[PDB]
Amino acid sequence: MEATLGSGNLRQAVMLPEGEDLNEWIAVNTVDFFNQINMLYGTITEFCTEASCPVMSAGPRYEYHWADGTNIKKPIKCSAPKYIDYLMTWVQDQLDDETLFPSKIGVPFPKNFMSVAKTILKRLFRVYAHIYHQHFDSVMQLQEEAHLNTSFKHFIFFVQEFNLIDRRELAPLQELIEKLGSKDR
Ligand SMILES: [Zn+2]
Repeated sequence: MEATLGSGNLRQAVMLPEGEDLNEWIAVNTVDFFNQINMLYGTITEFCTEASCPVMSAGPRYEYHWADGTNIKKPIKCSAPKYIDYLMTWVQDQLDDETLFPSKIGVPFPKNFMSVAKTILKRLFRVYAHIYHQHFDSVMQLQEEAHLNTSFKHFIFFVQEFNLIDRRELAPLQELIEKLGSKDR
């Protein structure tokens, strides 16, 4: 596919820089994908409504109901816009949590960091899946497909590099994922 005009080599971009800490690298990248997705979803919010998306899905057979096991335990079957708002607000709350993503160098990453990072990442994946399945038309109208595709490719190379999401969670975009990159024959 076509990459954005300003993108670089994504396979190299996701590798852990020599001398850098793994937890910190995942933290920096996770913050970045949250921003990339926030940016992309923002461009199509007027096309993702209560009426266009009465439920959160990535194709009919993959429906998502929101729950975070703390504030909301009983899964909520809401519209995509509300589901994504719940989701992104939840991810942002984790990112702003000083005990999870330490703002001070004298504070180590918590023991459950990786687990929290993986949970964030698997959830962010769902926004890409909904966008591709329900709004690729609006993406094409804005002529921003390169941005969505490059961001998604970057995201997938990153999670594959560190095995951060299990294959099964990626089901709705597995075909696309298998097409990413290329066999050198
Ligand atoms: Zn939608």
